[PDB]
Amino acid sequence: ALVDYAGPAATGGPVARLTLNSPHNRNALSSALVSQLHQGLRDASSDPAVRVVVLAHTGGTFCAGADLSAYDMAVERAREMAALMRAIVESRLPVIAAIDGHVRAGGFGLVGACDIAVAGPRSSFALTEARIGVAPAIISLTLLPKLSARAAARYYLTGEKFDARRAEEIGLITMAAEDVDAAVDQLVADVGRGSPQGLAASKALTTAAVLERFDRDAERLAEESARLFVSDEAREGMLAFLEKRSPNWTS
Amino acid sequence: ALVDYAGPAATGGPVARLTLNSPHNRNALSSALVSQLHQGLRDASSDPAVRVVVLAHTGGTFCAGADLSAYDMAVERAREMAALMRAIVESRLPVIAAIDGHVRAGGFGLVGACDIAVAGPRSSFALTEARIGVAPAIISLTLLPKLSARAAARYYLTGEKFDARRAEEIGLITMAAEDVDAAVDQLVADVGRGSPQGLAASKALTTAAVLERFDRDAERLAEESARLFVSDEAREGMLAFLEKRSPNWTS
Amino acid sequence: ALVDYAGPAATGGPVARLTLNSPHNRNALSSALVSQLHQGLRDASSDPAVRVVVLAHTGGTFCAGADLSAYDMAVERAREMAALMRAIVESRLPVIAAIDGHVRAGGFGLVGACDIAVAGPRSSFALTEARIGVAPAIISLTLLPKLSARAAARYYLTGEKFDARRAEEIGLITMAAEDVDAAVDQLVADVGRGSPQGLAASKALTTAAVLERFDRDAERLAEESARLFVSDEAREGMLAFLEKRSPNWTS
Repeated sequence: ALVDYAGPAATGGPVARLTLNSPHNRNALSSALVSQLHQGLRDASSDPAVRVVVLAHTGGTFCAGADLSAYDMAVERAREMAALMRAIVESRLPVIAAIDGHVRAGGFGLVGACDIAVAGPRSSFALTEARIGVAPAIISLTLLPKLSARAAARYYLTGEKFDARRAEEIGLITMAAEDVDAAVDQLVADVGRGSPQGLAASKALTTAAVLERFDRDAERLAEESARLFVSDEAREGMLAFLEKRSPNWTS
Repeated sequence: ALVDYAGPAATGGPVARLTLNSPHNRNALSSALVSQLHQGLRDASSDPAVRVVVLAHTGGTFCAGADLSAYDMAVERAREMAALMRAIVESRLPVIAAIDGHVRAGGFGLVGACDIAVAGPRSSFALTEARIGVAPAIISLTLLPKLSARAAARYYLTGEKFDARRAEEIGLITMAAEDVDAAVDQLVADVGRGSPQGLAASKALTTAAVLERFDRDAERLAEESARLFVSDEAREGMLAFLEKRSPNWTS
Repeated sequence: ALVDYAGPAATGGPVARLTLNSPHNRNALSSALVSQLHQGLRDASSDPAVRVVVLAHTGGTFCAGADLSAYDMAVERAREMAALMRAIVESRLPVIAAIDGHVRAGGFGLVGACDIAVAGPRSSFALTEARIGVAPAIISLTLLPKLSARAAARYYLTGEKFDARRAEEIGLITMAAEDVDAAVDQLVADVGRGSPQGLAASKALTTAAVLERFDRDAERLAEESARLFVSDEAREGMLAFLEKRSPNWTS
């Protein structure tokens, strides 16, 4: 449940690299990891020498989503997800995701939150929420303004699995790259040429609409996420996945 | 002026297929057909065994649009168009268009309304509204949030004709397929794996913005659609098409 | 600081061609040029025989942006930019950009404002605003509703330079063409087949959202554009470009 911070003295550039390092649960979104990510962004922003952040990961999974009354707990998990995403969106620093592995559930919210997102040949993406009786409610806050409408409907509904070239095609990421590290380094160079003020303002232009969306919908989507989480359809839906069988609405 | 309903016992899956079957006017949007489509969606939703709907058609035309004071009539046609589209958008069921033939005018509103839309090698699309002195007013309710801005402006203005690969490119449909039936069956399988609640909620996430658009603009767009319909430019515009000549603003 | 007007008697079609003809400052947005562009659109609209406008240019640069208390001046430049873009968006006439050369800064606002934009093999595009301590504030009014979200974030932040095929890919222009004149002539033919009323209304459908954006943000973005312009980071940022060195936040 750890996030590694590496600043300009370590990166050798005007860049902070925050690396998700929780391989035991495949980088799941534990509260500890969340708080450490928050602290990472705080430290990054606090350093006048940093002009960009890279959100990297270890292991073959970028982020698999959350880990585990029930409703209160669920609605707070949703809220913390939202708060984190918002933290990324609100930052004066452009944030670049370096992805080379699987992304599921909340992982999507993280990717959507980053201003730039690059993904490599090992990556995979699947919105199987509906398959377990729920919906990608909270992650919609950063998914819906970046995905083409057709794509969002399609993958939300089909729950099918897709690669990096597809994710680029649909707006989920900025670009598919065979060498993620190289691509991200190039991007870091270019962005790094921007002035702190210029970059903050340029980003804020692009995030104003997103933040408007948070303001209007975040609490609503948290409460729905919880209602769904506690429902019986989701119970059966999760049991079926654990028991490795098919859920009772499908055979 | 008929729509065929085929339920799970007939489809052999958790799917209802509503097939537009009005070849005499090439599947035009008569009031009867409209009411029957409404009833089809009502029956589909009413069946707990149905988790998805396919909107299919017979003949080489998916939908050619409407068939035929004048203003009152026009504004009610517009309103009925809107109501139908809204019925599709509001449904708890994901709706998939299976298209393999021509789409014109209101047909566009139907395609735009579906959550997923697949189109085959026989398909064609043209927004010739401006050519006859009118505009695609009411269909904008589902076209504008799904088409890329450049595409919408372009084809709205040029009235040029395009194919399925292009329609996929611009957001008008989800995917171009050589074998529409196969593609749609695959999609039906995948979506069908979703839970009723999960699918309804996942869809509602994607349609909230659309429905907001209906709330704000539907009546406005109906009244404009009627004003345009009754205007003299549209009269001349329609006469010219009937008389098979060029309209008086073009040679 | 001149714009050439050529009407239907000259064009030989239902088209007015406004050609940016200010090669001494590579078609920069001087107030004179701005007023003449305004007058060009006014004359175009005034001519019942005109159904479309082409915004063309001479020289290898389409538009390089603006030319040159300080704050008052900056905020008025921003406001005039906005007013011009709005003039284009509000017009009853579809406006087509014919681009074959460089586009920078405000040039982007012009391209974004046109309903249709075609660009040739000589074209280049770069948002280096952040590089000089500023942001593409005012041009966001027409850029943000037409660019894919990922693209806008990327190029706003990286300031990297891109070509016509890329600009087409991201929504900045409608289409990349090897022969711009031919492409634009074809488009002009097709649009020209539209009725004046039909075209005005069809366009207004597509611009309603844009104009809403102007209403909400234009003044805000002007004031921010000025605050940025007068800041010290932008001073250093501009000096560095003039002195041909690297700015003090980059080496």
